[PDB]
Amino acid sequence: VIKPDMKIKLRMEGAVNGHPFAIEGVGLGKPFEGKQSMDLKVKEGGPLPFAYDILTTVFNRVFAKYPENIVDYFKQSFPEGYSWERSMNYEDGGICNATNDITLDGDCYIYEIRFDGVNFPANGPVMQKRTVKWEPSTEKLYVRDGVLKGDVNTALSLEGGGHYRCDFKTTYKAKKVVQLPDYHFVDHHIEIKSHDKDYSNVNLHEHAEAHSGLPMDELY
Amino acid sequence: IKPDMKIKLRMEGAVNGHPFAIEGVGLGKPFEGKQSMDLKVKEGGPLPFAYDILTTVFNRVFAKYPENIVDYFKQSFPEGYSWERSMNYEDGGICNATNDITLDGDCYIYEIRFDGVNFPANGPVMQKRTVKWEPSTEKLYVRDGVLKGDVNTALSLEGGGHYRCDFKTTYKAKKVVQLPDYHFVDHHIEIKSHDKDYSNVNLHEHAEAHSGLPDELY
Amino acid sequence: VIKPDMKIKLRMEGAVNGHPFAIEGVGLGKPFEGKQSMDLKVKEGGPLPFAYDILTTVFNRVFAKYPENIVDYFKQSFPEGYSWERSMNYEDGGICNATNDITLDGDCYIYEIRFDGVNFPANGPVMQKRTVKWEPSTEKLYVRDGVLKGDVNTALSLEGGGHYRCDFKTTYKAKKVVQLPDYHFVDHHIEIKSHDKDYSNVNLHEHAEAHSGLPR
Amino acid sequence: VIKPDMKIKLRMEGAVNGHPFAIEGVGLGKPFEGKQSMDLKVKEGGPLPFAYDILTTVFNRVFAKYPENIVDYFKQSFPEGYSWERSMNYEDGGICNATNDITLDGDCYIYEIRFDGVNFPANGPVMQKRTVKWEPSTEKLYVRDGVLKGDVNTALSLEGGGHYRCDFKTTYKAKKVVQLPDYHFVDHHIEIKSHDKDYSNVNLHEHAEAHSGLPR
Repeated sequence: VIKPDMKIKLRMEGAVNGHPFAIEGVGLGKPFEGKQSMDLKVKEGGPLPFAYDILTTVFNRVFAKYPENIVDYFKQSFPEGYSWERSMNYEDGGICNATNDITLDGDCYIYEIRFDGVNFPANGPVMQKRTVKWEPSTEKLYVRDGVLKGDVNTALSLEGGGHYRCDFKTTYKAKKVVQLPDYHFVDHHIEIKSHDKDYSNVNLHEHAEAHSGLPMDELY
Repeated sequence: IKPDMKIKLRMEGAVNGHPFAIEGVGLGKPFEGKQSMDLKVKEGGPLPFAYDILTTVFNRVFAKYPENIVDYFKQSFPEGYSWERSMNYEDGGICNATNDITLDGDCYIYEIRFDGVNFPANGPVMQKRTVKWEPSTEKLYVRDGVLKGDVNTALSLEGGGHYRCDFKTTYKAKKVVQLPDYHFVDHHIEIKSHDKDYSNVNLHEHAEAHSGLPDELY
Repeated sequence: VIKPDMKIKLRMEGAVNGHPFAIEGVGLGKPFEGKQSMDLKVKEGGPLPFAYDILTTVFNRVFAKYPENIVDYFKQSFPEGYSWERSMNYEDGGICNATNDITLDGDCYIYEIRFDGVNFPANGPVMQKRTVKWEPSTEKLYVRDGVLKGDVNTALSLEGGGHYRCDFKTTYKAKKVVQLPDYHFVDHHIEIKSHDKDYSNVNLHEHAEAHSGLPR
Repeated sequence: VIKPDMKIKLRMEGAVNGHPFAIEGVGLGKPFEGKQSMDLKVKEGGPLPFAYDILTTVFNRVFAKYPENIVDYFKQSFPEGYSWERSMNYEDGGICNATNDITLDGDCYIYEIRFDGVNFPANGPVMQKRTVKWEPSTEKLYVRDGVLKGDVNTALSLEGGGHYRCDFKTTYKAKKVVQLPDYHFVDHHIEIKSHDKDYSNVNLHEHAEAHSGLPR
């Protein structure tokens, strides 16, 4: 069901502060190494008047390196796939709601994404594009009511030095009955590796690895 | 804007990733702060979530403002205004909504988007255990050249008790209008009739602005 | 059990950002009018290095004018009295936890108050003492699990124009079994009407009236 | 200034839902290994009517294994020491505010701790004592306005299976000017390894290591 090399195709439709936009992307990754890359192009609503960073973690936890001792909720869910919903609550009150319906077509994952952010102040780092990148993160994942949740408090680094904080709450919903994991973590590091001046073209990379917290490197 | 105004709207949105669409027509008295409308589900019916989460998204021009409080909303017309809102429920369900309000003759026209996520399957929204919104008192204050609206309100539940929700609204006039001081708007929104699956809903709202704790028999 | 004219007596012990202080107060009020006033004196930790405004709503909903049609949880609770707990979550991350144990001795209410605030940033309006007053407010009150709850997002007005937000969460607990009210509101207006330069002496007033919202 | 083997002595005074208590502890740890253990004794307010787990994070980031490439804010701050403030916001509205004034006397760290929790519902896992342990955690540390912050969203596992989440906001403040670190992480694992029936006596352990997350 999951090959060492998989493809990605996606379409996001959404709006920020009431202004609509759409983005499509194609990409590739290796689910068992927890790495992926994709090229994104803005199809509608460009040039985007907000920080592109708010979108990137919406652009698939199957792309995470899961060790044998931790149950893989995401790799189990295919070929049927899974969906997820998320609220991203920034410290100045800007809040983004996002959904992704992930299906599988051959060796290609297909994402149907919706993205809606509101209440970003005009003078804030998002509407003024003062973000540099997301810091690496450690998400915490746990079962509630038969599905998997993901909470993480992370931050964006800012232009003039400093960090802009954001609280993530994600619900992951397998479409099939799968085995549920215990409490565990996923480290992330997402990076924009190239882009043009107004971000109509973006090359996006992510590396993610699951673990169980403070413990195996016993020199043997 | 006349004593009798019309309302015409369309909402497109999704809840927990499930899309839907609703259209509505209505009428109101902006200076008396009263309005009513008939709503029809066009797509995604029957809705699998509590209809109440939508009602406060379905126009502060319909609020009775005393002369001593600057009316941000009536000033903004004929150009109109837009607003954005997050509604944060106490079990983590969160709904984001926007409304672009324009004016065509005597009819206000709304373009509405609504997106809710993370409503638990066993919660009062997905199980349709809400009864109504309680009356509320919103607080409005200027920030960064625009008007904000905060209110922590609640829905009454079927088996008793209340389900909380924190509202954060930003109101944005499309033209330069005069800015009010800190003030309040009392609300009471009510569904007065509906059919079995809420495909048809008659919705009413009464709203009055005031200045908090200050009729002296004269 | 509650007279038209009652007195107030209190002591607050607490800390803000780890710096301790203590304040005592004496006052008077009219419970059926929803009005009260008191004189507060800093006994320890002066001169206070934080905005005095963060303390004032901590300095008794018995001082609220309740109409006949709304159940009065607080006047019912006496002579045994009641207690309350509260979290005050300001929009920049400063957070104050407070409790009040209210008893009655003759015609005087006695408050035992604890107050603890943390994470107020050095450059914020509280530590820089740039607050003017609390705005008038409308608290929302509702029953949850047999006790009375009070929620309200209110604000402090700032010196150069502007407002500093705060989300209140209060739990009211009668010491005896009393009758529970329906969902209702309490309008507030608290004001510092006089103070000395470093707020070691403060005259504080409050006016409060309960109601049920629109239509009335 | 900082040896491989250090001792701990502390006193916590506090209250939860208005009911006060006091606890003293003595312990030892290895700052460069990020490990510590201590014995805690309830002196006042026992038997504690709330889940002991809510207090364990409050019972010193100097006990964290820092790699050379990450600036160590806490080991730098001594012998003068540092203080911290923290808000712990539980998902059912219970909120605990805590402070620690950490000083050093010879080879012993001395803590002066205050702890105040409010709004824990009567039927919740804290008041009903249905907590098992804190899960392992990863704290995020970053500078803001010249001091060090620590944010982390963790959880307590519950008796019958499940988790009760909590939002952790800490400010770390050195008593002297020390050098500021970049954005980094601290992995934790705190565990109660033994206790008597009503937690009058508690043996508490913590293991902590700093790191920089997944690389670029």
